[PDB]
Amino acid sequence: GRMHAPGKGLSQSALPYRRSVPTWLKLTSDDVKEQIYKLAKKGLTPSQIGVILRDSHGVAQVRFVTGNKILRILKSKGLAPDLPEDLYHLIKKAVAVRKHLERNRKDKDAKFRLILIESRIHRLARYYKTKRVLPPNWKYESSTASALV
Amino acid sequence: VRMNVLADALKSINNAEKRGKRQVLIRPCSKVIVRFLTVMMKHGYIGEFEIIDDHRAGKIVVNLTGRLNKCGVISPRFDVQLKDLEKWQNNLLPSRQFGFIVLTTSAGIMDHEEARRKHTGGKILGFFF
Amino acid sequence: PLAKDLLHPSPEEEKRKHKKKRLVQSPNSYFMDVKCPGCYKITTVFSHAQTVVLCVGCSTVLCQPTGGKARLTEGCSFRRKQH
Amino acid sequence: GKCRGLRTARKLRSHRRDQKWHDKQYKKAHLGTALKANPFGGASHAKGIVLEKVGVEAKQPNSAIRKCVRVQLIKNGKKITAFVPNDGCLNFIEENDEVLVAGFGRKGHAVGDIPGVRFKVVKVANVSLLALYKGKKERPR
RNA sequence: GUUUUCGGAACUGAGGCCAUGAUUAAGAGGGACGGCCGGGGGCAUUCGUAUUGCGCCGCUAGAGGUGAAAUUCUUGGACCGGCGCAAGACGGACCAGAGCGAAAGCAUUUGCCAAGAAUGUUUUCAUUAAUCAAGAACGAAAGUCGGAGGUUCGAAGACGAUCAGAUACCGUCGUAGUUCCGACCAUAAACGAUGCCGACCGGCGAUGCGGCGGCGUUAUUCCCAUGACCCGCCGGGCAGCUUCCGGGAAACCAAAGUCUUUGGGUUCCGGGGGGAGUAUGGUUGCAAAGCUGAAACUUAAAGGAAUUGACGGAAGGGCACCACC
RNA sequence: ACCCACUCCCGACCCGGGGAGGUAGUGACGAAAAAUAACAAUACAGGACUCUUUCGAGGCCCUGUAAUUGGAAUGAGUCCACUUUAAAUCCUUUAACGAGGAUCCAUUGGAGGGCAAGUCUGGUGCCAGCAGCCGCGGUAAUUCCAGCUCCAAUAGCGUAUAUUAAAGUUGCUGCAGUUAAAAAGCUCGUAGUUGGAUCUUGGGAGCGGCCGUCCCCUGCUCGGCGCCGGCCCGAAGCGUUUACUUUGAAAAAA
Repeated sequence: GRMHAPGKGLSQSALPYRRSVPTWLKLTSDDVKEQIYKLAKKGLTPSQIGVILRDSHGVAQVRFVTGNKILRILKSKGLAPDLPEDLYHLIKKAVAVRKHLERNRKDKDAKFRLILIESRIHRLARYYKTKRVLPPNWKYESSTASALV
Repeated sequence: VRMNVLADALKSINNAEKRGKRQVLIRPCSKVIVRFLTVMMKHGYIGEFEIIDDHRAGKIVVNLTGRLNKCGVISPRFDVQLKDLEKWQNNLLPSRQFGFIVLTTSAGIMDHEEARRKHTGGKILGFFF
Repeated sequence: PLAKDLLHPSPEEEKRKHKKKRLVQSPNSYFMDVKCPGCYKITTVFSHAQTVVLCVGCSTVLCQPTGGKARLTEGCSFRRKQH
Repeated sequence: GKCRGLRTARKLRSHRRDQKWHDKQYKKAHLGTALKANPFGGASHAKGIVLEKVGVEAKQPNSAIRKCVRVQLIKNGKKITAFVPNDGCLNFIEENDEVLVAGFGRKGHAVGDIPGVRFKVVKVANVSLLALYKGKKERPR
């Protein structure tokens, strides 16, 4: 069951049993990391990196090929973003909605969906403060939000 | 959401045996389910089972007789002294002649009758008869 | 039916079922040796691509994204590779 | 119970505590309003002084005249219509007599045919109304 | 006269050594991605009859209205017929036990705007979750305040009937209102009279959305590949039929089942009928009122489901010259 | 009311004082034991047996009821004495008296149902009254008022009121919420509550007849079963932190 919907969807990605790398994949773990760096430098998220990789370069899971996963490869060298991509995207969506709702006070549905998105943010913020990957001093305020692109 | 995985298991193999199934898939898996089942097996209530290893939590497939009248969880896992264990088997089993409260002691997950002779109480997991 | 071989699903039954609900979890995707006739190189494309996989040294654009499986452009062939 | 948490003692106790007030038998005993408005002030019996002898018309079905006695209670100064038991026992009650008065049986609820009379007369002038009815004691005048 | 090894504690530089350190990726959850999907919402634009009013032209005395009439209109030309014009409502038929939305709700065209479920995924984060005192958003209709507009309909009111009366049902007018804008109000039989999350336990053919597969027919004809049908499967949704799963007081419910064989998590909430959602205090509101909310007292029942009968100003069938033809 | 004799306390104190305390009196708060008759002979009746179709015979065997009769009983009371005790009392002991209507007299509530026990008789006539509730009472009242009778508990039994069980009608065990009372209009949301899977196992030592019951699978300052600075081991001190369970200490009597 979804967080802020009645939806009981089951559209999950389903990894195979065999964590063992396939045969055909000729790229060594280092050249995969080198290509991950090349994608990160272009300005892509670990989500967008992983998609571009498995599509055009036949690398199912970076964790399967290498040891580690894409953010931890970004983070080790310091190509990772300061605030997480998923909490970035909710703040990005909240600034989009709030801009729409500046000149559309009639749009009561928007206003309700804003409160649902605000709740997704506060909920993730609270999680990342327990894991100290955000400052304890940090708090998403909608007036301070437009600077956080 | 799913919170007591041992509840999902015992209710699913209870539902299944009431229906008359020869075996039943119980599609999350924990070490506590596996110890509980081995206790039900040692007293011959269920048949020799099978733990399917995916690389997540397992799935178990449990051969059934028609001996298991009911298995069940006690949630929450109440603490049971050796004093109190009479009052549980008094109100939670269908007789003194059969039925077994499983309770997780320090010694290990086991029936109430071994918790007597080992002289160790602990937390009631469930029961079966 | 009361008695079902729950441990031994016949492969007609397993491939029928939802990927998550299979006795062991198993995807419905696969990698393709997609080759265009204009170019020399065999590119590895993911079946459910969801991007525009291009010819590196542009002779064409190979696949186009849809709901499920991507459309392989007319002219292109595919072998499904496995381990 | 609808919260079987191991750490839920106060919710389960504090709910039960709150929902006991929706019981009648509890709400009655555990407020002053039932014990204050009680004409006897929570006592079993009560001596009062007859100020008139009163015929009360029985209920809808059956139809006699129930011979009760209007009483000024000593302790409170409160007004009570109290029934007089067996056949021809209103002949034993001179006016301005100190009568000992009990409940009727239903813990301050109206009994049988008698509308809003919760009390019976037990003794009259400190002589028992059963003893006068059986003729064992004679009325001291 | 000392500084030392020695013990013992701090600050700190290099090397080796550790198999050097990150469990998995939930038929939990968030987020990205993809092509869809929907009377989802907002802003604008656009259309369609119809209604009412107005003007013009025609011909004629009735028209409206009702069970029957009357009020009303009407030779100063009504109603009717034809061409236009204006305004404001409203979106027929298509329109479904169909869809979307948290609920209230949502239906001319087109554009913009952000939003959303579902499916697809060998993408990512990796327990972030479930439910929730406080606090909060939205919340039909009516109603309140200040504007704008006023076509229709129409609380109050004026009549005209019916009637014993008729401050009603019927009819003709008709103010507030109905419409739009800004601000309240926060309630409905706001209903599935059914809290939310999760697991399990029957069968069947349908339908809607996405995906995947399969003979054939048809279109873009010039192959493709996409639509339209066709035959299956998978997930998610609104449903339906059926069954001694089981439950239930039953009616009935694939949930209202998996409950004396009683324990998956959690919120709200009931305790005989009245008194009473009343009095009182607080609080919100301009108001109307809303939220919280007793007691005395009164009472042997009130009530639920089902059965049989009687009864109906309900439906259908049948008989009779004590009924008709 | 009597007393410091008991119990203890106070004092300079083996010696005085104590309405503290003790002893009687009142006492159906309540608790324990426990009389109100037992036994025979007769009429009688029911049940064993030879016997009879039925009646009837016998009672060797029983069992029950009649203000029938007959002695044998023992204490309620009366009461000398001792004992009791500070002095008495009560109790216990014990001379003498002390029972046939054993008048040395058992009540209290009931008898329609719940609920044990009259469809009896006389009275009343929706009156009087009964009746916890349902009900009874308007001329054959099973319910009122009485008589006889029967039932229940019994030296007790009824009544009013608080309170417990019955109440799974407060529900932790364990209730309910479509329609009987009941799910907030809907959603978000903080404390509260609940929260996925996963991190040690195989065998070494020994016994009984393949299965059972035991010991072992952390490391570095001080000495005793010993040895040519340390080997085996004994006693300290550091050792993820809690809940839990088992044991131990400790916890006034009544």
